[PDB]
Amino acid sequence: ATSGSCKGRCFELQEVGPPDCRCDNLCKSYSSCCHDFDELCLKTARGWECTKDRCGEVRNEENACHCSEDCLSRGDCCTNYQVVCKGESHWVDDDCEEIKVPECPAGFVRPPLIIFSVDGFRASYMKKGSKVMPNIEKLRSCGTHAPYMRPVYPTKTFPNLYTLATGLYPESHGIVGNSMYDPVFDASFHLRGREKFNHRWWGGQPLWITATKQGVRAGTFFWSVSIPHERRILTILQWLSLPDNERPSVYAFYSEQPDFSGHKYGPFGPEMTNPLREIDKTVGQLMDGLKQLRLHRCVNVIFVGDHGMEDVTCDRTEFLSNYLTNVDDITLVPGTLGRIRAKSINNSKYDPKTIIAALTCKKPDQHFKPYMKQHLPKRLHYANNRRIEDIHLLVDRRWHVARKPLDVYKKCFFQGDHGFDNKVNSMQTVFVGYGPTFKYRTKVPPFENIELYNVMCDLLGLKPAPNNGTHGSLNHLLRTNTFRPTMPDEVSRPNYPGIMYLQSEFDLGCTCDDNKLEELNKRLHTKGSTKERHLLYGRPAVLYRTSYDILYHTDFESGYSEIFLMPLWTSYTISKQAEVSSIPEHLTNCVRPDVRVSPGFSQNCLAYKNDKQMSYGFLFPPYLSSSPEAKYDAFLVTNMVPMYPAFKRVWAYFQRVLVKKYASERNGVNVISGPIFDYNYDGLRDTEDEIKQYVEGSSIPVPTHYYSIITSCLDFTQPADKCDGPLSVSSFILPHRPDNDESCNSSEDESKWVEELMKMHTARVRDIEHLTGLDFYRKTSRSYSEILTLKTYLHTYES
Ligand SMILES: *[C@@H]1O[C@H](CO)[C@@H](O[C@@H]2O[C@H](CO)[C@@H](O[C@@H]3O[C@H](CO[C@H]4O[C@H](CO)[C@@H](O)[C@H](O[C@H]5O[C@H](CO)[C@@H](O)[C@H](O)[C@@H]5O[C@H]5O[C@H](CO)[C@@H](O)[C@H](O)[C@@H]5O)[C@@H]4O)[C@@H](O)[C@H](O[C@H]4O[C@H](CO)[C@@H](O)[C@H](O)[C@@H]4O[C@H]4O[C@H](CO)[C@@H](O)[C@H](O)[C@@H]4O)[C@@H]3O)[C@H](O)[C@H]2NC(C)=O)[C@H](O)[C@H]1NC(C)=O
Ligand SMILES: O=C(c1cnc(N[C@H]2Cc3cc(Cl)cc(Cl)c3C2)nc1)N1CCC12COC2
Ligand SMILES: [Ca+2]
Ligand SMILES: [Ca+2]
Ligand SMILES: [K+]
Ligand code: NA
Ligand SMILES: [Zn+2]
Repeated sequence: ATSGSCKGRCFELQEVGPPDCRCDNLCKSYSSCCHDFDELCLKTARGWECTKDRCGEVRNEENACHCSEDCLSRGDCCTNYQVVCKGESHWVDDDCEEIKVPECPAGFVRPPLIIFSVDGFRASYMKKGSKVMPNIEKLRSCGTHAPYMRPVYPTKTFPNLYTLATGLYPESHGIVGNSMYDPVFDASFHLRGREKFNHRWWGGQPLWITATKQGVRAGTFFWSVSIPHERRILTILQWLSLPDNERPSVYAFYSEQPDFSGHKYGPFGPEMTNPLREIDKTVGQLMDGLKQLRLHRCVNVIFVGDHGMEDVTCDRTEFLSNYLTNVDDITLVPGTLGRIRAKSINNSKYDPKTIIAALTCKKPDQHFKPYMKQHLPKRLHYANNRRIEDIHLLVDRRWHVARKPLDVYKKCFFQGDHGFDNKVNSMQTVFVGYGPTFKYRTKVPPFENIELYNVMCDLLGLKPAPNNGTHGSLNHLLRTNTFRPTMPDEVSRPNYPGIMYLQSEFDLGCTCDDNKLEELNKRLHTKGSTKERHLLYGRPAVLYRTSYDILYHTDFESGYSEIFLMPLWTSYTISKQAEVSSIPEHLTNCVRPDVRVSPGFSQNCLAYKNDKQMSYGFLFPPYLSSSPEAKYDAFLVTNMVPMYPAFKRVWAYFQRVLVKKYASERNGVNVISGPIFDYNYDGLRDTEDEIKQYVEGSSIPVPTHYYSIITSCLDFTQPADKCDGPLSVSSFILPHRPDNDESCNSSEDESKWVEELMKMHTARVRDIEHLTGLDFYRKTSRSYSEILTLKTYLHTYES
């Protein structure tokens, strides 16, 4: 009913209720603007720049922007007014000067935040395009910057923007791709069209809602595509001239570039220079505009991207029609990832298992890998949403997957795309923070975009909604407004059992072929005399209610669960000088009762014998025993964990070859290893009643994954066990699978495939925390914020 008027309502902040016509920055996208929105709100006359001949003009309200004497008080000068007309310098030409305190006009309650978001802005543009982005380069060198910022998977636009807004993984906020089917709604979300505007898609609590609920006003973050960038900037600057009670504190600008051009020309196409220059000019308009309003040393500015851009061409397409015969029985969500479901829920013939097998290791250079979603690397956090299809294809960088060839030429055109694994270098994007609350001329390590919501909340004095950030992990970006987290309280205290059972009380079906001076010696070991060597950062805290025992040994310490009948964690240190040994022949099948732990709270060997699929391994490796006599400890029933034979090939190579390799490279390592149970693929520790698989005929639960946390000194001139300073960590969460179908070269020696598997399943310590309910690094000499940053670190193994 577009017969209302936008008079005095241009870019109004409260969108008004149909069937009244709209005047807000999204009205165009809903074809809902008042009849006079273009005439009143999208003025273009005379362009965007003051010229010497306009200086002091008589106000003409038709002009896009003003060069009249009254313009600063009206808040609608062209951004270069003071430069052209009052002998001022452009912001970019001014020296960098530290902003120690906010320098704001009277009536400003808090420094505003402006988020300048750029689509497709790959991390390496900051160096490669530096010659043509002076304004961006100044923000970067004068403020706080990371070398790169890691997006979420899939590295598509809307999943990443909404992660920036919420602090949530896509599985949690519900925007899991740029297209989706929700079976509960029976409804589809797409880029083109109207369903995507329905609020039921968008979960969690985005920043503008967090602000509004807590009494902080927000500019609307979404801009209709036809609103020119110059008008977006002028609109933000006009909002910043509103009266105190009406003026927002948080704003977002968005640019569709350089993504738009990158899809057409590739990430480094010669055509990409111009888009980067134009974005830089837009940054210059904002900063000049702020300087005119005396806000350039008041506002915090974030310059942030959603994802990068890779070289991708029509010819690098894999076709499912080359693998499946049944291609017409499937629906594929295609491109830089694949998602497969049945075309018809009425076809009881459709079988996921046969589709996976037809797609598994079928061609020698296959450029995609199929996964059941629960088997994807846990670091992707891409499974716990009904909108994510059970079958997933992880597509190699530089490739696409499509159903049939005709999908690719009845839809070559494009040279860039994005969407791949969020570890891929080409997908990485940018972060710069500039302002009073950010640090001065500071470089920070790369971090994940899920962390920024918390920081944006800190910048605005908001309490964040519950999210997947680790609040405090990015305190090192900030001068002020830091978040002083406290360590979580331990919920369960350990028991410390001594010797309480005789050997003959155990009827576990286990067998094992097994002085006065050093009788005392091994008593001391069982009492924890070496514990300072093997437990370097304190005992992990158990953050849930359970029954567990601390068990000391010469070579390792463990926290042994009476409920799960195995360790929650096993901690050991391997020095650079440590020697690897074999398992002696007489000890091959040795398993020994632990006289500290009751038979009723022990595993038993007969279950493993009876279970024809399931074998066992050990958490502390027998290969790394300090002495023949200490080795006996490694065969305790309390150190045993269930392992499929296929997995034991992985585990044995880790333990026998790789731990020593890491100790020699890193100058000793401390290893914490353990099981993980995540049968409902939610990324969170399972309770006992969630476990779907036990060792046959027993109560021994089968892990879904095995973790290790491998810590050393960041200054590798110091040994892991005498480190005075910051730590270095790498971790993994390996899937506990009955086959090695994930690894196409698994018929070869482990030296050819195991380490590449482990790299794909790299993890953060925080990922393991979620999955175990344990809290690590509780007793270090480091600040808690520093430890939070360490727990969020991901070792990516990119070149
Ligand atoms: C990343 O950070 C996020 C945020 O902190 C973490 O997610 C939280 O995890 C908690 C545990 O999984 C979860 O708590 C549950 O929430 C239920 C209430 O849910 C609604 O209310 C909140 C508050 O406003 C809201 O945010 C929720 O939003 C979800 O759902 C809507 C769709 O309806 C979406 O729009 C939105 O995108 C979001 O979806 C995501 O989460 C849901 C689960 O809530 C998933 O199913 C989706 O796939 C998607 O990931 C909701 O609108 C509450 O009812 C639960 O309480 C039950 O659960 C346990 C027992 O299981 C018990 O304590 C209770 O007694 C109760 O049991 C009864 O219900 C059971 C389940 O039906 C039933 O089986 C029993 O038999 C009983 O009847 C529970 O508290 C919290 O909602 C989410 N929040 C978000 C935003 O996702 C996430 O874990 C972090 N990730 C990692 C890896 O760390
Ligand atoms: O595509 C976009 C679009 C527009 N405006 C924006 N603005 C960004 C700025 C920002 C910053 C953060 Cl921190 C977080 C979020 Cl969610 C956002 C949204 N994004 C996309 N438009 C809206 C109409 C269409 C064309 O297809 C849909
Ligand atoms: Ca994008
Ligand atoms: Ca779980
Ligand atoms: K067996
Ligand atoms: Na294989
Ligand atoms: Zn794109």
